[PDB]
Amino acid sequence: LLGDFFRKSKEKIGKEFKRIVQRIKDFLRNLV
Amino acid sequence: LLGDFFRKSKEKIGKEFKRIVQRIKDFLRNLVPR
Repeated sequence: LLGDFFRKSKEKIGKEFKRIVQRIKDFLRNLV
Repeated sequence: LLGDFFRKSKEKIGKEFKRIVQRIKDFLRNLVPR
């Protein structure tokens, strides 16, 4: 399972960078 | 809570980079013939 550890740590970091992008788009739409 | 959202998201990303460094140090020690 060492190769299974390196694959699942990367998927986790990519999923949090995507939650930051959607919050910025909601603030700027709420002002109109 | 907008300023509380940005502070807690940075803390979470730094904790995962530190788990990767400790797993690499444990592989290299276990090879010693002794």
